[PDB]
Amino acid sequence: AMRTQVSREPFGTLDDGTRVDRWTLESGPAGLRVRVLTYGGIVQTVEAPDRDGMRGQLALGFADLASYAAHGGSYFGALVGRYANRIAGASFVLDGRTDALTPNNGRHSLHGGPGGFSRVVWDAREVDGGVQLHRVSPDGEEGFPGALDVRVTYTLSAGALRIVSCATTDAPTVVNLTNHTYLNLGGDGSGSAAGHELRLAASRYTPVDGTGIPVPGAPAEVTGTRFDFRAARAVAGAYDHNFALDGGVREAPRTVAELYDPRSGRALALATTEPGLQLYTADHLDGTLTGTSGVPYGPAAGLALETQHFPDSPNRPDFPSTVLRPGESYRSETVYAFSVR
Repeated sequence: AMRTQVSREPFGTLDDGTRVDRWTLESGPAGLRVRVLTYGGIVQTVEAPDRDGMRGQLALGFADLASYAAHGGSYFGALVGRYANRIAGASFVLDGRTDALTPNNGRHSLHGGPGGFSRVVWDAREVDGGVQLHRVSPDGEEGFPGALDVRVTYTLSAGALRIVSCATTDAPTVVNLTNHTYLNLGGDGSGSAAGHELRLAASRYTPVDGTGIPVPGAPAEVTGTRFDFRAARAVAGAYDHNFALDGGVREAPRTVAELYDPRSGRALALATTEPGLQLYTADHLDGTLTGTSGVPYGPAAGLALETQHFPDSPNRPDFPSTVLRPGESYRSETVYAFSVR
């Protein structure tokens, strides 16, 4: 392995004039190049070699800041918070108190609200092997109680990108942070990713109603259903579903997903501490947005594998708790390890 090179350059200004920087993490031709924006903690690009050793850009994204500012609805590459995915009715109860959120997804709250973590600028500083983003989300931001002191550290070692998210709070709150990177292992401009083979270490999933809220009941078995990825197989269909990862919440990350493109030979092993994984096949994409490789993105142009706690957890005490209290430390860790076959 070669030493990770870290550099920072201006990436432009938001409409309100806020400056945004782009951090580049580079581990050489046999490794990766990853670029991260201080805006929304966005992973703008991920480049990795194919089986012939040729570097290619894999993440769905845009070449320019203006596109991210204007089209945040896809959450391309985004650090998502304070609460990733949906809270039913844009409301929940915590310690006897009802919290009202902005209904930005029909009746529901999605991905932390209109001004969620993916649409604010983070402070950044260099650390060994990468960049650490830091921002305090004040008490009441998007309706969530408590000032949440958040640090998200992106580091690169050879072919593996590691993202560690840490937080503390000054009052009880809920927290569920993830990264919403979509990948096409054949390249973001290569067309559909539905031919990718996916294996998930998940024997159960979270069935939902038409608006993405989990129906009453324990996670359902995947056996006999279209959600069975226990053996590697083409993604093939449309998904926007949470899987209950075997083993639940873990103190150290373990491989929970393996994604593979037979054409290029690029492989991803995704490891996480999280109990859940949202698989989303980008079906909202309609060929109108031109991505970084200069090709308009159609449905399934990339796949998002978002490690997370389960949808609607603040309204579901049967799900692994997303509550954080003063004196406690929130920690989540996900590793994207690239290789070839």
